[PDB]
Amino acid sequence: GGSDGLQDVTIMNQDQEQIIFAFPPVLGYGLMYQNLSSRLPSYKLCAFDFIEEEDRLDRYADLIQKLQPEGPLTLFGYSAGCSLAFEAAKKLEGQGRIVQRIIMVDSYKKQGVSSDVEALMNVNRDNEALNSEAVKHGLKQKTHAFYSYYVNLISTGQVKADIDLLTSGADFDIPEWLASWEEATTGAYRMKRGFGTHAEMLQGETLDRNAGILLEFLNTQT
Amino acid sequence: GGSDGLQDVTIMNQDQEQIIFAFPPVLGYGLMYQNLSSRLPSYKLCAFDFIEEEDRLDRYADLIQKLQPEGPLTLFGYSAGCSLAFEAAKKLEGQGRIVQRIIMVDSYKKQGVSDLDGRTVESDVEALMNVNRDNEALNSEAVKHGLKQKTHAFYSYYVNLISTGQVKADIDLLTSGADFDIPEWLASWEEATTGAYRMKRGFGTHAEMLQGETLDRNAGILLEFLNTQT
Repeated sequence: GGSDGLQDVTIMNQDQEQIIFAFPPVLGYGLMYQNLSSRLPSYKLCAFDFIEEEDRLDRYADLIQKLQPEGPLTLFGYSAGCSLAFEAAKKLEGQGRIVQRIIMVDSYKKQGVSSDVEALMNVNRDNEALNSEAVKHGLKQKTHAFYSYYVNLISTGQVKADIDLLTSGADFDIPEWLASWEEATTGAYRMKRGFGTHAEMLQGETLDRNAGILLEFLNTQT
Repeated sequence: GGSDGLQDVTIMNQDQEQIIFAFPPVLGYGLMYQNLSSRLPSYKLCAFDFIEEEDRLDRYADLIQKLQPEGPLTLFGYSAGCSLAFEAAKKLEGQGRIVQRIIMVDSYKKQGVSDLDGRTVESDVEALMNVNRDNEALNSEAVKHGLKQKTHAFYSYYVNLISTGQVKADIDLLTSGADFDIPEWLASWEEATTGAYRMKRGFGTHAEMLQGETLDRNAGILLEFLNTQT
């Protein structure tokens, strides 16, 4: 608390009812999903920034409990945000919440300590959004912190939530320190090939193409 | 069809409206799905036998067009039947039909000729007929009179098959509870479809998935696949 409870989160499409909790790419800022939000008009997006503190999972769970206290949860991630979303899902399920699904955009499960940081940094070298006073101050440190978290992370266990993965239009060979999400869920693991290279999937013209597939994932039911 | 237009098909849950076209396990007889049919009461199963002739794909296409002239198609396969379903789906989409989805049960895409190590088709066939030596579906002089020949033909087909291309249909895969490392001559169905590829871990070993109590649990997942809308 103190200054505000909505610390580290940006709400988009605020008049919608269905909520998606989105974890940021490696740069660390949820504002990077502003354009994606315009392509998911029927969904309210609670876009998180990367929380650097060691108890970040407790903080995210607390924010989610406040933003959507009841009902099944839908999480989303892109880049390093995919691993963070997986870790947040385990945290939430361990608290007794039901996570219906996690939507992942072209990133895999961390299997060992030992990458798209420079590409993403190059993309937004001169991005107005990340130029505000609030961001400029902590941008360098937040990106470094998220990068450090990702490289050292080793994700274990499973979630019950279904996992949907939108893969890049380009070919990719899974590294030894990475793995598919197949064994990471006792639910259904679904994937569909999208458009563009990893670093451009949620921006420009490829975004329009990819948003359509993300809506297919979201509009799925049994 | 000759004197029997439905010689290579067995219809189950005949009073139902929604149809599932099912391709048989390597033994080659659709009747082996009788137990499964009781767990999918809302679907009419048109279970095919393995057609030994080289124009089998055209024959399957003809039968499906006859059994369901219009509307999206749903195909199903288990074991080697998964490969046949994929090959049949390609044929069907080529004819303008819409294949909504293909449900696969613990089997992968052929990427090359199967490596039988120090074994032979002959010995593997004898074994495949032993794993199911006690199965009521394999009774009757009908199946017994040609079980060997049909299993040999289907296994030979499977071993030498190399599947290429893609389908637009979504592909759902139910995997067995037993661990497994995909061999060099096999591949996941990921690149085989321009649609969505979905998989879920099921129960039991490969050979016990569609029988006994294991069937009861796995059927629940298959129903999840079938009841999917978007």
